[PDB]
Amino acid sequence: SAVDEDRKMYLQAAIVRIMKARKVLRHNALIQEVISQSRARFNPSISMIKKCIEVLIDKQYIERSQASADEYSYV
Amino acid sequence: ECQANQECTVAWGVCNHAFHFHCISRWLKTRQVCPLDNREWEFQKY
Amino acid sequence: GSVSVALHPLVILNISDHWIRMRSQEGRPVQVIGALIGKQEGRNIEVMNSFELLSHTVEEKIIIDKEYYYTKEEQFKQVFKELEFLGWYTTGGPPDPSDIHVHKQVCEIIESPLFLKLNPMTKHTDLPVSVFESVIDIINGEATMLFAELTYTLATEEAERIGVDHVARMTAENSTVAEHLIAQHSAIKMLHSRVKLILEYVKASEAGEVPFNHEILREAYALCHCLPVLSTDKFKTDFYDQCNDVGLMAYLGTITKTCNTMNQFVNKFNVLYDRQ
Amino acid sequence: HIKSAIPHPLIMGVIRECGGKMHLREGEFEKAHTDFFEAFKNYDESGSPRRTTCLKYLVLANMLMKSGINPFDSQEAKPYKNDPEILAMTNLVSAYQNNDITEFEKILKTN
Amino acid sequence: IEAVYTDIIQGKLDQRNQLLEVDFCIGRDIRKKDINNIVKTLHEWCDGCEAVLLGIEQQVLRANQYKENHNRTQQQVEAEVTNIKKTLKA
Amino acid sequence: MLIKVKTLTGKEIEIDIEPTDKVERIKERVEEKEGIPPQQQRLIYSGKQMNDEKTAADYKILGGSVLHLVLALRGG
Amino acid sequence: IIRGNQLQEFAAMLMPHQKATTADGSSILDRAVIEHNLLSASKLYNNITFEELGALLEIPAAKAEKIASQMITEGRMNGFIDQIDGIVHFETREALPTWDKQIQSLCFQVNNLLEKISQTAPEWTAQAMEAQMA
Amino acid sequence: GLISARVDSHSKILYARDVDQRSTTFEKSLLMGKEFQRRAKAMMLRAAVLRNQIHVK
Amino acid sequence: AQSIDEIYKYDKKQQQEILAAKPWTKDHHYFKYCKISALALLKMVMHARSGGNLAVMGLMLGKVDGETMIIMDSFALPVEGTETRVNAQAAAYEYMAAYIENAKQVGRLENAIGWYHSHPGYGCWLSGINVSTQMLNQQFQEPFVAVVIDPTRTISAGKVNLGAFRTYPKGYKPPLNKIEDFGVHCKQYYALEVSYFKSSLDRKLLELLWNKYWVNTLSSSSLLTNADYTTGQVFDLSEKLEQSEAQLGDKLAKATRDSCKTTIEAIHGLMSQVIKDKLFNQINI
Amino acid sequence: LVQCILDNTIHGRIDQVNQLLELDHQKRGGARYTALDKWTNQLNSLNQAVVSKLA
Ligand SMILES: [Zn+2]
Ligand SMILES: [Zn+2]
Repeated sequence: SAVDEDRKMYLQAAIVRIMKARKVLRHNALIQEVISQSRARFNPSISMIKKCIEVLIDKQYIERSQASADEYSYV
Repeated sequence: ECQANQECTVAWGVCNHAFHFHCISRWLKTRQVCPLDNREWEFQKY
Repeated sequence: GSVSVALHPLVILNISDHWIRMRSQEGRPVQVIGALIGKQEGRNIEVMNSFELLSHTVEEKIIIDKEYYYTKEEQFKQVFKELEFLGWYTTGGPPDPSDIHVHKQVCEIIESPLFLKLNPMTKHTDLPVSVFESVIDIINGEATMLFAELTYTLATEEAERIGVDHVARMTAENSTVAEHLIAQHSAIKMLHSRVKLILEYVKASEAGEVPFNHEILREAYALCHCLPVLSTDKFKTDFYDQCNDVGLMAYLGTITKTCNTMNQFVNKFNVLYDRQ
Repeated sequence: HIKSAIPHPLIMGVIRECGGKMHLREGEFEKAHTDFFEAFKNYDESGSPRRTTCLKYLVLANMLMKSGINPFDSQEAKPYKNDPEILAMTNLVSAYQNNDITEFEKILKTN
Repeated sequence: IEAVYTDIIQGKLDQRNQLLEVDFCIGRDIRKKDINNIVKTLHEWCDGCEAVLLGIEQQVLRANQYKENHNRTQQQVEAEVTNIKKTLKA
Repeated sequence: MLIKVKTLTGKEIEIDIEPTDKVERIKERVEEKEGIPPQQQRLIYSGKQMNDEKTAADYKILGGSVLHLVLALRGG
Repeated sequence: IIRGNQLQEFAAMLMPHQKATTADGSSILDRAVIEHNLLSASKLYNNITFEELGALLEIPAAKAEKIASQMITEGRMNGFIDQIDGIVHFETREALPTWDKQIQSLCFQVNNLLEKISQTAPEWTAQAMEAQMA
Repeated sequence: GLISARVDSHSKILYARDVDQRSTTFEKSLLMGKEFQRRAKAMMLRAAVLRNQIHVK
Repeated sequence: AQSIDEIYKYDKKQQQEILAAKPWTKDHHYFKYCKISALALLKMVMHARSGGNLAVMGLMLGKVDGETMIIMDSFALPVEGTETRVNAQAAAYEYMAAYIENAKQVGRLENAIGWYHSHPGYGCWLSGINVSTQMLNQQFQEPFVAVVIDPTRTISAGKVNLGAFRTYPKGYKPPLNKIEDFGVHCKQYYALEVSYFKSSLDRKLLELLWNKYWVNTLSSSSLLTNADYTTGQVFDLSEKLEQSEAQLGDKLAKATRDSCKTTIEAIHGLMSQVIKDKLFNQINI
Repeated sequence: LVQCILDNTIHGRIDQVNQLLELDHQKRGGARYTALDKWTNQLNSLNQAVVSKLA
């Protein structure tokens, strides 16, 4: 599905840009900001956002904080 | 809030409570729980 | 007026920096030539940027190094897409035969190159910065083309205007108080000029000079009635509040400076009269 | 301490009601509110008699924690808003939130 | 209030101090006998502007003189100390 | 032949290798003497990035014809 | 400020449910107009007493204060209430910012006057600028 | 200093005094400046007497 | 003139001496000042705004004087970067190799001094990759500085928003307000104090083209717009003085300089107020 | 009112003699004065430190 790949790439780019903008955030705040940014083109799905967050964590774009697992930091 | 000064949609939770997206966004910046059931808030559906 | 020209507050900065760099390198002011580039939206010639140009002096004439122009053009075309050749700039006095000689070479690149003269030593009626265009005269025989001066506008975007506003608000071996007072002087001079012009108009319309307008005279009367500005007792208390606040700050700063000076004096006294 | 159980929604009603009652007695209204909400949810999912008693307690706990947010705004509590045994409580909330002493005292005196 | 509505004057009413504060008022009719008042007021404004400019120039000159004196004293002290350092290396 | 490699900041390094010398030995010698990773260096001659084509034959190198050493520049 | 005399015709064309009172004898129209008059008077007054505020609003002395305090605590208008003096204060100007505003207005007046002079006698303005520059 | 108040013994009323931050800041700064000037003018004299190596034997 | 005509006179003897001494190899906290020219600042701002929300970057030209990095010019690399990442794969390197030679031809004697880079909407700081690139550039080109400019924040706030940073070398072992403004690598680099300078002719034409904002200055009325900034400077200066007296048992000189600057700006505001009162309030009685 | 003021819920004080409640619509930007007080205290401490070094 071309639209699924386009949405996944848009969500990953939005997450990376937001994480650079804040340099630290919470899970709910990150999801809210991603939704508010990507609502222009489509309605995001929370499962896809979480999958993109996980795949960016694996790609060493962002990391989970040692103190709290619900906090993300840009690296 | 958009009524007094301006896309407004619904934002459901894991409890399926369906608050306004902007209202729950404003609520979440102060409290981490759902307004109704007072449980930990997790986003679902939009 | 033939073609209209739009100018940005970057070309002038580039030309001034080039001139000062060459003056510092050679120890004395020298003549510099550069290339003006920008957009050609039909009737408007928008000069956006500029780069230094290589020129060689032979006897007394100047020849533009064309190969350097082509290399720099191919170099900058991959950074500024919608920016092509527009003309050339030179710092100096009036348009002299050397300038027209250089234009005779520049004109083989584009149909009508611009010329932008920057004169820092202007004490006459003409504006220090000026824009010229080559005009092919219809005189029979050996027709020497003329150089016609064209006016320029002050079009500026909001962002760049805000940027230059910020760079002008900030200050800084010139004394800081001298610079601040000169900045105030520049604005009081403009206010004085406007008020003097209005006063001269009123004086002229008084007896016989200019046919007076009732509306303008009434507005001038209102302007005169607008003074003094806020001569109330409440203002005269807040003003002295501000004066005393700044005076206390000045007293504390003076105490700090004297503390530093006495620290230095004590240090030197201890390292000279060191007694154990 | 049990976090790996799948019990009937009557056991989770009884224990959650007990927790809400003990939180109310101790003074932790914030915990009593969520405990009573969970108990009422479980009782409404399965049951009937002990249903419009945890709703009253949930209303009281919500009113005891500086109020805000109507308890009868969720899916579960909304149908029972007009219940004869809950009409007094929903009127008490409607007077408490959007505060007015006259309506609150009138509802108290009438009931 | 009804005069404020017509926009001839703009201002506010202070009941506590029993005052009317006027920010702006239109210029009423000026006859051909009080134009000299306009000339005098504008001349006084120009004189004040000239005096302020002269004072600013005088203060700029004084500040520049003070800065140049401080720099000259600093450089003279520097020259003297390096001279004493040179003659002390015998 | 004597190359006069130079960085854009003005640092100049002079190197003397043979006009016909195997590239591998010089590469190993520079990475063993100065330890310069090849992953970030870029060698530019006459404004062209050098590739693995023929060397010292088409180019008329004469006394270090300004070989530019550029480091990797990435950001974001 | 809207007096009631110009609202008698408006009250006739209102639909019946819009003509209902608020359990105190005053209908919807002559409560919205009361709030509008009070808000508009907040702009014409630095402060006003309760008696005078009720004199121009036809509300006698007390419901004037009640409505004034109700328009506050909601952000609908700015100001505070000194009940001891019986005075509502709307907006206070802090002298120096007022001085700034008046100086700016004076400069704008100067600029407008010069523009009018230039557009009235352009030749005289040009010759005067030339003489001034010298 | 436990209670910032003033007793009025005529009408027997305990009023609360309000410290004027501006006035107290000004007076504290002026007193500090006076103390600084006195200390510095004493230190200058001490430097003068130590440079002369003046002491009581 | 003369003294203010300096900084534009470029000499090679001093540059060679400071480049051969390499005093930064011992003191890692060497450079503390970044003196950027007006032309470089303007070119940086326009280039950063030209890319919109896509990241763009370029080089710098300049020199070193003592413990100060002087920036006199800016580049414009032909880089096509994404909305959050710029690469400079193969065209930027050849472009910057050719531009230096082309500038040598016309008379630009300044060499490369660092790189500037745009952060479209995420402040001014060095990320992990920025820190890595800057530390590599410092390890192999010792005099270097990394400048980051935010175009969108500059346009929104109406003020120039850029910073200059230098990384610590790897292995440099030696509170909570430095983790949101900067990245997780905030301890791997330090921020140079950034100051701007212009020339005599530039200020001449700037004051010459200053003919529409006299009303703004005649009613600017500082000490009210910069009251919060002034009290911030004052309560930072109190802590600076506390540190200086703790050192006493030169920090005191720096604290005195900061106090002098704050006091001088306050007296400048008071002078503006006095001039305005003389201009507008002492006329017509 | 006493209970609410003691709880920092109401910013005001009570006139017992006049039976009044005076609210706290006050406390403008006086951080400048606290900053100046800190400056004065640091200056006094630096005075005592510098003057008493040796002489
Ligand atoms: Zn909304
Ligand atoms: Zn919920």
